[PDB]
Amino acid sequence: MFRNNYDGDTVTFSPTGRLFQVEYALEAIKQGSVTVGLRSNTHAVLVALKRNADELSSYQKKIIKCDEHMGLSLAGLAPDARVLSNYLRQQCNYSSLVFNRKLAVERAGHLLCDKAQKNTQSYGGRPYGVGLLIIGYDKSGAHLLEFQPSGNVTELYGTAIGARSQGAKTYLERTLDTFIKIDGNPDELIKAGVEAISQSLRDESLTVDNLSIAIVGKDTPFTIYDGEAVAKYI
Amino acid sequence: QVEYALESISHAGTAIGIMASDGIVLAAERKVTSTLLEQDTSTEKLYKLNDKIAVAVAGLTADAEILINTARIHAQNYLKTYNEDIPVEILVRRLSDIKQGYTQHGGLRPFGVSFIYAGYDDRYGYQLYTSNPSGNYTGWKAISVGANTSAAQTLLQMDYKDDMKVDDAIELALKTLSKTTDSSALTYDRLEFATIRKGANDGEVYQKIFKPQEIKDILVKTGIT
Amino acid sequence: PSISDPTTLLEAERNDPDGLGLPLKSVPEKVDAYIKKQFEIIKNLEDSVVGLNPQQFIKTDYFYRTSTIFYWIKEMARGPNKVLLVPYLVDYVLPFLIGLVKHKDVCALASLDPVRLYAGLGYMPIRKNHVAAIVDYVCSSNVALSSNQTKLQLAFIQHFLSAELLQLTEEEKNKILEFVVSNLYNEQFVEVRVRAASILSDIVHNWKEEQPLLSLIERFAKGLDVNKYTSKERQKLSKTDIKIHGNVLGLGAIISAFPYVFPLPPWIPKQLSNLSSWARTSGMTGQAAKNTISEFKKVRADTWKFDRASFNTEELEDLEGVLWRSYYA
Amino acid sequence: YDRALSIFSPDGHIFQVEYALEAVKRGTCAVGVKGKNCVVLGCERRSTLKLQDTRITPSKVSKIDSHVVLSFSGLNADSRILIEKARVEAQSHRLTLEDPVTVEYLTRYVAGVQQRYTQSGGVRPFGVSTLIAGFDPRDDEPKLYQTEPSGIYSSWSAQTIGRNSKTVREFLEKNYDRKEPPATVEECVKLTVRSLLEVVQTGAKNIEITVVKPDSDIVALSSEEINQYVTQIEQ
Amino acid sequence: VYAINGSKKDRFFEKLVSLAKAIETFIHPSNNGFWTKPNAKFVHAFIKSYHGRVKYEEDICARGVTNGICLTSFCHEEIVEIFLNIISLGSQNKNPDIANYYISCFAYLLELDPSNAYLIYDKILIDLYDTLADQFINSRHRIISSLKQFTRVIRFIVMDKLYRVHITNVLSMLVSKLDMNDTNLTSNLINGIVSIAAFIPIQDLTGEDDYISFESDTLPLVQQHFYHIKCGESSKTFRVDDELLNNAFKASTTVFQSMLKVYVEKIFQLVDVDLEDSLVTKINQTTMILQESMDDKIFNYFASLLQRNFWSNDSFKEKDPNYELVTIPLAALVRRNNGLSKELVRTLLFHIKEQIKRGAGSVRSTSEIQQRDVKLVLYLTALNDVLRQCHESLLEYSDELITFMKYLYDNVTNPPLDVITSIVIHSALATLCTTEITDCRLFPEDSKIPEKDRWGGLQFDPRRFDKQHLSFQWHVPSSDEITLSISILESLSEYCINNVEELMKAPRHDSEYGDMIQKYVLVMTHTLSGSSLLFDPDFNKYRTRDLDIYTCNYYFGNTTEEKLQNPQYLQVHRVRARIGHFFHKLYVFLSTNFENNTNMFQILLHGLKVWFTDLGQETVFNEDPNAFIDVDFLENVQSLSHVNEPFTRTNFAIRANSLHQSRVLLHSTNRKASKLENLLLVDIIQLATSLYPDIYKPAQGTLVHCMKQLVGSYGVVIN
Amino acid sequence: MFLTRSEYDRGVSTFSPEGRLFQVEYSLEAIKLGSTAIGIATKEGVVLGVEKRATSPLLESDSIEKIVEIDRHIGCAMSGLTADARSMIEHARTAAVTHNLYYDEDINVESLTQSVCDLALRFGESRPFGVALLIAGHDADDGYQLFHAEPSGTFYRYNAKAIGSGSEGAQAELLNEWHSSLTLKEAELLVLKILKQVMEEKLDENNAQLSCITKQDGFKIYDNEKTAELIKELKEKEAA
Repeated sequence: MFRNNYDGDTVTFSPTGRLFQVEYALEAIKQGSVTVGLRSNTHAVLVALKRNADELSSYQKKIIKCDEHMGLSLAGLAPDARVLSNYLRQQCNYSSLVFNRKLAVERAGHLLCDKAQKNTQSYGGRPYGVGLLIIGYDKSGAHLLEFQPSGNVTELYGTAIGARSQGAKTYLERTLDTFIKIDGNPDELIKAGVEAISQSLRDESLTVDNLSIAIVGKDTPFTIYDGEAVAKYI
Repeated sequence: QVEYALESISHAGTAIGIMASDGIVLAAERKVTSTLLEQDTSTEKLYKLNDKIAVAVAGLTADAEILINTARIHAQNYLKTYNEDIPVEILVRRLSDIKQGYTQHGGLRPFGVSFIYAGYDDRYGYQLYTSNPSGNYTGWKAISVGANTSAAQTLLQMDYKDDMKVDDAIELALKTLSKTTDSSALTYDRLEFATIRKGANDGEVYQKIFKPQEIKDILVKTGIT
Repeated sequence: PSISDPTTLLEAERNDPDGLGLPLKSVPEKVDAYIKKQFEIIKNLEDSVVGLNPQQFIKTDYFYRTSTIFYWIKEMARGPNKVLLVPYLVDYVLPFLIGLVKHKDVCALASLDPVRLYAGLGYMPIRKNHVAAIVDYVCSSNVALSSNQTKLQLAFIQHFLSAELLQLTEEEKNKILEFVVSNLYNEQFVEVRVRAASILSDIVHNWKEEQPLLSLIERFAKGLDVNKYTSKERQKLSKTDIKIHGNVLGLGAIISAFPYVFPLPPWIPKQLSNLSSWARTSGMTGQAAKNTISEFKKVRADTWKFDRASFNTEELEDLEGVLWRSYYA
Repeated sequence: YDRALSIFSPDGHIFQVEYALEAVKRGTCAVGVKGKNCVVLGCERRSTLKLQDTRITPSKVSKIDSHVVLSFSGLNADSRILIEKARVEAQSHRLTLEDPVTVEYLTRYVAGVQQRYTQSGGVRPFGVSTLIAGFDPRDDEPKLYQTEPSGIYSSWSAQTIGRNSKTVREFLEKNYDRKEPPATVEECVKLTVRSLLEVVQTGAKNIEITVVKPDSDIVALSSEEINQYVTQIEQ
Repeated sequence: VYAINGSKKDRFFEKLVSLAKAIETFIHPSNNGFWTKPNAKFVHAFIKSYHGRVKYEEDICARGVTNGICLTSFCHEEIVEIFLNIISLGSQNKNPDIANYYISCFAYLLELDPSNAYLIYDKILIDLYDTLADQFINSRHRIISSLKQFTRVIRFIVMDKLYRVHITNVLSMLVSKLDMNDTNLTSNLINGIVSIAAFIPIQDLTGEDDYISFESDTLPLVQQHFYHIKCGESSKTFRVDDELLNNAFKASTTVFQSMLKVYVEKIFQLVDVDLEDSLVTKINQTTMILQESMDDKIFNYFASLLQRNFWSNDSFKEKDPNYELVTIPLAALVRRNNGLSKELVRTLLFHIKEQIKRGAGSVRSTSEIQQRDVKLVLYLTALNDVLRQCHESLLEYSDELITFMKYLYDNVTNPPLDVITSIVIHSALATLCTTEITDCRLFPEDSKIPEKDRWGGLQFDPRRFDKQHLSFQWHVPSSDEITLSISILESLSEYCINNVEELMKAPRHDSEYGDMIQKYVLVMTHTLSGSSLLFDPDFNKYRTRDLDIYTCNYYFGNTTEEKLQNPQYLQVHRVRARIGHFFHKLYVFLSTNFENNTNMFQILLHGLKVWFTDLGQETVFNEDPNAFIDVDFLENVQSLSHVNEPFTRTNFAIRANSLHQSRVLLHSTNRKASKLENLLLVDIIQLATSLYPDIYKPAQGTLVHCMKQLVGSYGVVIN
Repeated sequence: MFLTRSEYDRGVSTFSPEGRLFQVEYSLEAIKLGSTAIGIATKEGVVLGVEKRATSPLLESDSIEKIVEIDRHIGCAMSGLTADARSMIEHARTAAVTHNLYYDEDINVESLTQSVCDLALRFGESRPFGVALLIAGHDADDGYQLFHAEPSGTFYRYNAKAIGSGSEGAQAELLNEWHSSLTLKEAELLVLKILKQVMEEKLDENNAQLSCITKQDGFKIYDNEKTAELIKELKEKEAA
């Protein structure tokens, strides 16, 4: 009954200045399970609800370590999160051996924007269909970034991405003055994130394997908790 | 999945090969063409491969001349390699395999041509063969390709005798063409003619690709005016 | 049909109660007994095969008779002969294909396609008298068929219903409805429920009155009302309970029967909001709900700009997470 | 009748070779049977046009090496390229490893070229099958194999690739038994004879049959021996 | 479609709703396959055949009593409720011929007058306002299908007191939206514009109501009505005073002079565009139908606007402009008003003299009109087109035109221009001897009184057939116009006769000698055509009670004594004998001196075709686009399948014109050859036997035309 | 029967308005159409079973093999043996031998599963590639493992998985029957029980092939005689 003429390729513009194929790639982020990130001045936290195919299945990986001081999460598409995350690992290793620095998390953001925008501009290719929440620590302090498949990245105190994220996002916006003052205490920042993700589970319930958590900042390397390690946060 | 290339050759004028008990006889007919298109050229019907082998062609000269030159190169290379000239069977198989490849490989097109390879070598004696776009080839006592193939093969079948002399094969080729001619008379300028025979008297292979006057002389032997 | 007079022909054409008349072609009574005697010989021979593997079966007289009668049915099912084959589709030809469908590896060693021949017989030139007998036979559960034997019968109701749509009477269509609805609750077989739901959508698409529809919606929605269960309870139920599974499959068949109605009926948003609570549950019941919502959204992507006015923000948000595939982390 | 809900293309994919496999049925009958101590291949001869020259016509049955033979149904032009590839590979093995090519390696390599002409996409598969048979070096077990345009290959106690080769296969299944096969070449030949005289597109020019025996004893039966083997009972 | 029962209908309609419920999913645009064409043709035939049954019943009912099997109002309402969604889906199809089947269904449903008809109008206005507001910008098929849907139903929207208030807002929005890049959208907008114009009078209906204005009267009733129906409510709920509604209608009509300025500005932009002969022809037809729909007040405005833009423009800069888009509109002005021609004909020939003195046509090329020749070609094609419509107004400036024609045949000799410049005599002589329609107006002469409620052009009003509505003035050649036609014909023909004989010494092949011969010969061919209505197929029979059925208007006589007793009759035939003997003399000259000159024998063969074929009739320039409205085009806009002649006055006028043109062409030209025809036939047979393709192909085409004209000619040709 | 098509169907590398790649979804459901394969993982071994097509008595052996060895430690099962299955297997074989000669150590089963998925993302060198695989093996880090490798170039680890003919009711009986406590014998009986139910109740050594991975023998396909005594052990154990 309708026939969009301007959404067939990533290189077409709509008569109104829209890149529909990049908007449909943002609609792909709302296909994956919820993830939350939040930060204070000393720490930054990711928390993710992991899905499975069946009760006999293992759980799908949501959180990836890119270096000892940063890593990300992946709502929407799983295989598009490994192409970006592999490149982000390469660029961290390269920054260590070429410059003797840890990659700055802002610098990592620009490198993702660069890689993503190229796919948005060229024929035959498709904009990424994955949303990354990147957390890290560097000389400027603790950081959280939201990467969007159009080629854009945003500095945030906290956010949520994936299916039914508006609940967690609305809780973070209401709780902001509280979780940004959680300094020198990592467990309360994890609990504030796990309470935020609990607002997106509409009737559902966390379990050791259905929940994954990660933290970075100050004296703490990037660590991932899932399985029995999340038992004290349920 | 090549039958359109076999349709292509059916229009392309006519070539007759007839094998005697003591030789072979190639005849072919040039299509009538524009007054100003040049005739004195390299693109004809009856070509050659070596002093023992000749070909007549149906289908386009642009596909013929590449294979004719490949055959000349391969025959020169064989004579250079062994100091005894290439067998007719190895020439037609070598040319049958090149042609098969360009038909099965979808990065290439089937050669729209079909040559009648006449020859002599001592492993099998005089050898008359036909090859076509599919890359298959067959040995014959007589054969024809191109225009009027069907009508010519009936007249070949009802007159051909296994014991016949080369001179009887001259008559049979000329009389077949004068039976199945598209023009209501036959003339030396439309006719290309060749023979492969046992020397002047001694053991050598003697080709003749006939000049226009020798063609006039065999036409006035054979009662075609 | 060689009649002695044109006037006797006309009187026999008049004498049909429906309004039609003496069929174009019919098998004489000696040939009739012969054709039927071939199927009875096959039935008596069934005890000669009961113990044995496919290669031995392929050596039997019963297989040779079965192969000959298979080929005879297949030639009769082409061209002019279907009118001489329709009458036998109650106790001879159509039943010979349900038995032969059970011998899967014999139908691989021999090139026999009883599944394809049977489903294709749904498009035969059947007539009023034969429609009722076909419906009564097809709607009889009492044969105790296996998962695919009763799923080939289900597939034969889909092609027949679409061949005889606008011929089938309301009692015949009600027998077809209650048969496919009884198969939504099939206690042995998971895929027979899923195949029956697809034919309920097919029945429900051709309903033009709201009282039948609101009654079906209540039959299915009554047995899945989301407030009655705890979360872990609703989850363990969705791995185990055939009635809620059949209810969720049935409610989804009704919603799938409405692909393109432009001003979205207000009952669709409401019933989707009951299925979306089941879509969060992982088991056999949760897949049916996820699949319903996904297929709805796929056909509504053309008009979603206008359809999303018919839902709340909470209701739209509850349609989001349905597409559980390996590559959507 | 897999329309279902008027569904089309729900898998989004296709794979197809079978146009080539149909030509492999159209073509001349080719049948092979093991004995206890032999393998016999027999192949149908095509009727020859009035003006052909027979002196140079290939035997259809084709030696690759003194212990190994190949025969085929399918396109003759394609079959030459496989026979030529099998002959250069057999010479290449025999040179480079100082021992004759094993029958299964030859079949694995012939299957290797039919696999590559399936996989590469820029070419069609060869319109032909192979009947590869013989004996390994220093062995007297008879060995008999097929390849198909798909690049699938298989081992057979008897086999027949042709248009009317479904009734040959039924006659072979009716009379062959792997508990007690036709032992002597006499029985083995007479059974490929009975196969070929049933359903081949026969005439006054009929069938070419070749016995292979162990230790490179490869022999085409004479046009008299294929007639001497016509021993009958009729009523 | 003949099984329904008007008084027992419910079980039939219950089956028909169940058919539509089964079918709906096979009609939806994303579901294409083998069923699409079956369904589109089924839905069209069902609605069309139901309409034909209703009109058969309405005709029987009007001479007596309703039988009770007859379809009632309730059946027409059921047909809309069943099929409206089927038509709404099938009109969005990816195949455009499929979509046209469903779009033509709206017209049958709306002619049934169901109480449901508001559903169809509301559907079409909402889509149309959403396209013109660019709400479907991403979705091209909506724009095209909505324009097609509206185009189909304008003639019914125009008749309804509520929906008629929208039409000049739509006409204004359509005209503003004409593109120079989107020839497909422009074609569909031009379909809308011509459909509005054919039914509506382009007239201001405001009396002394000076307080009302399009904005604040029409628009406030088009913003309230559109907002009401867009928020899901129906037109049946929309209540307003008849007084606010009639003020909104009267104020709708005051906007027409603004629309026409934008239209002329789009017409002068379209001159620069790479269009197609069919779209150019359609754009001319809509410009002429706009003009025939104007009152004299709006026409007198439009004429000055067009004439002003024709002199003051930036619009002929491209290689090969669409001159017709401006020059056919000027010729159409002069068909409506002869009083415009004297100034427009003296301003054109002044500008031709200016361009010829400034050097246009001084540089030779056979293949092209050069960039410096473009303005000369504009003013000459404008002159050719205007002169064709001058009639009795040529009598004021006849001598000035004849001395200008001589100047033009002295001064310009570029071979591409000789054809354009020789059409000047054809147009002059042709307008002096032709009988044809002058007046095609929607309403005559600013006259009669059919009320101000005539948004429809009487199409359905039973008073369309009236003698005081269909009293067309026509054009009947005067005796002064006939004394001028003969003076032009013998002056120019004798002129070129003394030019080519003073220059027939075969001096050399100058490449400019050949062009002067070709020119004076082309002028001799443009005088035979044009003056052709004066000639007579029978002249040779009447040497030194015969019955015609197809008797056209001749100005010499219908009986042989009536025409022999006029000396003007002999004189006309005498000139055609003198021209015919000249082509035989020219043939022996070009045969003896200029063999192989293909262009000179081609021009001679076209002259011989005209001399053989154009007796009492004209069969070249007969079927190219001209400044009359196209009978096949207006009949496609106005024809209804089961309605008797649902036509406006323009269409009745051009149908009476087409009857006259049919009576002229159906007159026999077969004759017994005259010694000069035998001589020229034998010259044509030798040219058909020529060995240059470019001579023999035209000469064989001329030979087959000659064999239709002469009895026994096959025997002569084969001999 | 009605029609439910969409304007974004058959869109290659193209997102629909929902963010869906329908080509990879379509490829991922064609896994329902092939021959049935079943995997059971236990603390004692991984068992792979497949339905075999019936063959002529004259067929002595064939190179159709739906269960294949990748390495001593790793075995694999298909529902179809297209050219793409062959391509994935000979890539997995070349990946195993290259890791062996680089680290002097056996490839982890996850890392080999990842490698065949990377081949499907590369398309050899948003398209799907090839066919569903069950991949079974043992390594010293993550023990006995069973993976479903998918035409999408993505995968999951399962405790038990069915693919091919029978999908809804095939995995329904496996999740009902699987224990952490299964012995290897009990897992073999369970794959034979499942195979019997999907095959419309037929079971011979001529239509069921079994294999297992253990540390001690590695990957082995069972002889017809070994599967025949296992089928008799099923036939008596259900009748008891």
